[PDB]
Amino acid sequence: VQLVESGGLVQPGGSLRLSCAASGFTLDYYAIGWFRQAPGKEREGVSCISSSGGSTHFADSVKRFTISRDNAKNTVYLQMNSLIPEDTAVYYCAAQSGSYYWCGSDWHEYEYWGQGTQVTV
Amino acid sequence: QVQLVETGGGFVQPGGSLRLSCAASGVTLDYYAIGWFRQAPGKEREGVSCIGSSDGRTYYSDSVKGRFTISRDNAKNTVYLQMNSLKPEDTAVYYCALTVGTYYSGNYHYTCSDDMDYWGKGTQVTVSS
Amino acid sequence: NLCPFGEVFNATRFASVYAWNRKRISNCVADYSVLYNSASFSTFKCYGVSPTKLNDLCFTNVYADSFVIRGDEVRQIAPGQTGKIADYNYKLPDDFTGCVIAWNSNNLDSKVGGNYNYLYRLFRKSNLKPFERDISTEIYQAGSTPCNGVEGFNCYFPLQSYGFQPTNGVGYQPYRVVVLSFELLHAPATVCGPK
Ligand SMILES: *[C@@H]1O[C@H](CO)[C@@H](O[C@@H]2O[C@H](CO)[C@@H](O)[C@H](O)[C@H]2NC(C)=O)[C@H](O)[C@H]1NC(C)=O
Repeated sequence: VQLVESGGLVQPGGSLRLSCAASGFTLDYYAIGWFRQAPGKEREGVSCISSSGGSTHFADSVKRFTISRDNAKNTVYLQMNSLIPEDTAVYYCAAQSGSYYWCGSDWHEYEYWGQGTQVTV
Repeated sequence: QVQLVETGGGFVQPGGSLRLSCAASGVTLDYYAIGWFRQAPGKEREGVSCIGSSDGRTYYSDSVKGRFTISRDNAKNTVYLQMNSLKPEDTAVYYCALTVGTYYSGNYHYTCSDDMDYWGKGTQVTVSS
Repeated sequence: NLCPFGEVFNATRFASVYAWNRKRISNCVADYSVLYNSASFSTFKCYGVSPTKLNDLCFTNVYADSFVIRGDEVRQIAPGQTGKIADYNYKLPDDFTGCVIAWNSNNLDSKVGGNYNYLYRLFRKSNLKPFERDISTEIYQAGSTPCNGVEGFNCYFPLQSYGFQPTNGVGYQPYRVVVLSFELLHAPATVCGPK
């Protein structure tokens, strides 16, 4: 049971795409959230996709970002556009089995965590 | 953000006395136990004394046999350990600790076990000739 | 004849986990979709069944156990777990069939100064068997010396208040938990979905 992120330098105005692919379990029933942490700042919620497929954006910044899931490939994608230097951080995907529409902004409530991939702008 | 600060340690001759102080700040719980523990060199930490916030009830380890007294000043948020008839066996770092109290079936219960919610950094007590 | 899930999930007060409450649910129509098709539950984990298809299932009885624990402890309400809660308070069997549902209740169950009414068993001589409930309050002898009815070092009152405060970190906040056990007995079903 594992989460593996991929897709992280780039400079302002560019686009990057991050993927979270899971092993050892099926991600259909899980909500997947992306959290990021910059040096010297708190860990912050980026975006989340519920088991239903609904999208929620947490950071007022990214409200420029899109999130999607491919149940068939057991993966989730975060599309980052119009990159800025304030978007430099370690990005994490996390999985939690909640109710159908649940997507929580608080990282403490998520069971499963990826390894984390650095995005530098 | 509870913080516990122990003061009052130092050196004393066998048979002498010391009064330690545990100054608590940031305590937001209404009911809690405060304990004094000690760790002698090379040995595991052990409880010395326990006091309950609401009524000042106390208990002691068997090692203390009547020579130590724990007490609280509520107006200063400070708990004291008066240590009399000190012996070389008493040499140790003394820690104070705070942990949440318990309400059950109309009464409060206070327990200082080896696991406490918050710990001070400790103060050295040395009993020597 | 709808099943009274509201009485369970929306009860004003919940039990302490050491004295966890069980409600038998029988002879009614169960609409589980009101639970699953919501954004309300940070934990909604089913064992042996699919959450999307609960309304297709028929059981002789459904048991709804409910109680409050800390957020960091919700993971112990699962088959095969260990820790103070699974070991000493509420134990699920390896072959559990049912759903574990939980949600943060800081808005109802924390209090300035601490809410002391929710307790858990902190000391016990041996682990609970699945679905065992222990409400005894004997002094726990942690060392070799008998306690003889007096509390002290190594002689502990066995229950502990959480003392929830609204400023606690989320891992230390209260979570309400409902465990639905689906009884698999070869007998006439009395709890079926609407269909
Ligand atoms: C327990 O809570 C409420 C009681 O008001 C029931 O309904 C929820 O709240 C409003 C009221 O219509 C609506 O959003 C939904 O009906 C419920 N919320 C969500 C997020 O679905 C709720 O159904 C009750 N739970 C039961 C009966 O199991």
